[PDB]
Amino acid sequence: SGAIYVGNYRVVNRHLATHNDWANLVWEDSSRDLLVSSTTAQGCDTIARCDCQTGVYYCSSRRKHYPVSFSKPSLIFVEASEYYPARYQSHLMLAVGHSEPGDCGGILRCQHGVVGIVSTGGNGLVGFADVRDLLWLDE
Ligand SMILES: NC(=O)[C@H]1CCCN(C(=O)[C@@H](Sc2ccccc2)c2ccccc2)C1
Ligand SMILES: [Zn+2]
Repeated sequence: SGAIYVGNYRVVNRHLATHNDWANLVWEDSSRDLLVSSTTAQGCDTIARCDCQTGVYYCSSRRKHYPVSFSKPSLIFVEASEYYPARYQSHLMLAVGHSEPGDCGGILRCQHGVVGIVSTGGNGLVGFADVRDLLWLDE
């Protein structure tokens, strides 16, 4: 679990969005596993606007942060799960690192701010949904 809180927006994994997220929907994209909802309170986070390919992520299943080298956002095949059919997930960045069910929503940060959130895992890999291209989150 986990979310990004920026301005009057909450960014969560689309497959973990709540009834309240859907009632206050701003934007969602099944191919990216992202959903953004509106909030009444001002958020605690800053979004990176950069091309970093190194950063640190929080892994809830280890209660630890880990440094990672990750690929640029791209279209990657993801196996069918209870949440989605087998499909290509877009804007996804992969890295070598631990990730298991429950780690979705952990934040990946670089020196410039929030880069994205955990969205996929298994086999000693961790995949992050990028948010750096969503410039409207800043306004
Ligand atoms: N479509 C998606 O964005 C995800 C929805 C939930 C299921 N997805 C996963 O990747 C799963 S279990 C997995 C393990 C090995 C190979 C494939 C999947 C998982 C594991 C670790 C962290 C987060 C999620 C895909
Ligand atoms: Zn950066």
